[PDB]
Amino acid sequence: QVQLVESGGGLVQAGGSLRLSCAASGRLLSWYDMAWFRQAPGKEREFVAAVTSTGAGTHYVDSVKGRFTISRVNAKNTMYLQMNSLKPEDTAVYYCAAANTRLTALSLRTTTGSWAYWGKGTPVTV
Amino acid sequence: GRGAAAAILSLGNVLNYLDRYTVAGVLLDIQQHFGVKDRGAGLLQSVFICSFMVAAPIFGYLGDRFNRKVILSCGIFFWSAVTFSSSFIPQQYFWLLVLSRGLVGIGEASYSTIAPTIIGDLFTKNTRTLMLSVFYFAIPLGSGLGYITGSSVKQAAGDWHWALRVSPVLGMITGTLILILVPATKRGKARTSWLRDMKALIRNRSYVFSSLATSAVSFATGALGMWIPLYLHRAQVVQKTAEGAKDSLIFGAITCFTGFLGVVTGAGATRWCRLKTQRADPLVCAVGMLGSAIFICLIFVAAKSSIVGAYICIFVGETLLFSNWAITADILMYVVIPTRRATAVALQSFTSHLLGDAGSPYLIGFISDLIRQSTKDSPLWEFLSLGYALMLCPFVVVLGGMFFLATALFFVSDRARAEQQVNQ
Repeated sequence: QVQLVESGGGLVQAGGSLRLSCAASGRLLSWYDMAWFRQAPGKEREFVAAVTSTGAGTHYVDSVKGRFTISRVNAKNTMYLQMNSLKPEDTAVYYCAAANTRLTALSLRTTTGSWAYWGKGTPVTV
Repeated sequence: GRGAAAAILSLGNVLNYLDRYTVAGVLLDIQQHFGVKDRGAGLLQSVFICSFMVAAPIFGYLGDRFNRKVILSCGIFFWSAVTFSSSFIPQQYFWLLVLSRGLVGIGEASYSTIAPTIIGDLFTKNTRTLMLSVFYFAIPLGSGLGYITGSSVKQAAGDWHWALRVSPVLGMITGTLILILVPATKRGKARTSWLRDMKALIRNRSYVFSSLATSAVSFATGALGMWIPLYLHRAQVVQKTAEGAKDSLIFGAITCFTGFLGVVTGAGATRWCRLKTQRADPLVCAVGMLGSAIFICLIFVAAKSSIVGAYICIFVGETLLFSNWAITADILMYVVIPTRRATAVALQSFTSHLLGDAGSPYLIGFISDLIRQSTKDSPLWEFLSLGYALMLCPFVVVLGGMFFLATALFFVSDRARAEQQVNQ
């Protein structure tokens, strides 16, 4: 019974700084590993970043390292993702996803099938 | 084709836990038959548990080398035969009964460390979880049936020996089934790995406190389940009303019903408390510990008044104490990474048996003897001494509660450490 709300998405200047926020209100967020996916118009859902329950384990994509920083505040049940130096390929529809916490290698669970919870998804244009 | 095997294994586990506690329900008679002090009564259970914990890792390793069905069938027959032979020991020879209890412990350890692997191999789904729940729900039912069988057989045959005869025969009818209807499932450096796992788990904080808490729980459960029927019989003796098979019958029925109710209530409380904080699993357990303690001491103040008040306290304390069984496994699996989970489970079981159930009955008997030797000999003094000795149980319960509280304090930090190590 967890529902995710995305915010902070929209048309931005090329190479500008942006922040994306995912809010969970249905149940306590300290029990879920979260992630962000991007659906491209000409492609399918693609993995972007993921964070575990506490926030001590984060996983990215090799093409996004050093540019995006993902964090979370479990007190307010809000996950944030700061994106800087936006490349034109970053234009896509971002979906926040949550899954029940599991002690598995976060680098291994990028299959868009493990995440049983999804959000509306906001579009971002570079 | 596999459900029959699961049913037979569940019945075998029922028989296992019925035979394990059959001694307790007739323990008083044994102490009367051999004419020994309470130290020997404690020694029976202590030696049983010590042999169990010594033999458990060996059988756990051995179950991956040869045919599991063969080992299981051999162990069931071995322990059944040992129990049947012990049922004819002469009165003068007491230590032979203790040796038989040790052999029974080895045999039961084989079954307990083998059967769950077979059940896990048979099914791979939520049906596997359902089968495991059915198998592990046989523990309180088996203990209650063991108490009831011992008491009723002593009542009906007028001799305690027949109790030690009832369980093995069924095991024979069980054993053949294991060799016949149980299918053979073809499913599937160590020292250094174990040493590294132990070195890593020592540095872990919440795991150690959880192990101490479950050791305290095992201590309380073993001591109480061993000495409560004898204490109630002594109280009835000192009571003005003159009487104790019915006492053991009531205790066994309450044990089974409270085990079921407590497991269900603990699971439900964990489910309902997970929605408020992430530290729900330890804290709830801590509450249960406190919930037991305030009630356990209650019986030691209410035993001299009436039996009904004692049984009410037994019911409530059993429920609140048994509430922790389901939650302890989740507490363990939440912190330790899957690479070291098997070693963590083995070491936690070893430590819980060692620091807990291994010495609890013998320690209680030793305390009772020390208190009794310095005081006048009388049945009232026997009952009071046993009560004062069992008074050490709620103290350990409260210590375990504090350990659970510490586990709750370090829960999030250890979870973060575990996730960081997994992702590193």
